[PDB]
Amino acid sequence: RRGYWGNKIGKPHTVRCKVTGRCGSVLVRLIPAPRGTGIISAPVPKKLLLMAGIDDCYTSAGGCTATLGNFAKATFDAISKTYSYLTPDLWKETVFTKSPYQEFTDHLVKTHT
RNA sequence: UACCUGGUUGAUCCUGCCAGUAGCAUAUGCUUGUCUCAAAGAUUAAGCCAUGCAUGUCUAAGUACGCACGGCCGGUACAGU
Repeated sequence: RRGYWGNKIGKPHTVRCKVTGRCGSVLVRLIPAPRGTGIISAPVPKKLLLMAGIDDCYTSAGGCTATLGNFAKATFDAISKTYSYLTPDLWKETVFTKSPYQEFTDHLVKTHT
């Protein structure tokens, strides 16, 4: 989930909110950034964030980032939390639409599992 | 540009320092066409010093008998310089 800096002009360029993600003494602090600053990070998370389409970000690390297996999994952990972070936009209540499992069950009553 | 990478082990995750990285100002090595700007015996010995120079000054208007120059003849405030 991508978001904006402090104002709108369409097409989100950065992270919605300031989030973290930890994997066994490594953590990352993805901080939002204004347009055109580029991704300011180490080489390892610069891969992931660039592929994500998050084109602007400030970061900072803490702990042993030498063992990169932790470092990248902790980045990926942070990138997950974006839709698991509650924002005032999402406060309006969902309509609880029926599941595809329910509606399309008619074709699956043959022998299908 | 709010950034990290290598090194303790058979292998893994930490703690931790060492090394790598960029700027700045002094010395030094090697090299060097053209253009502008210019810091420069402070670091150490506020150690010691040859020679040369670096503070003098007169307007119509303080004092002109320089045997100076000049004079158009002088002085009688008395010339001009």
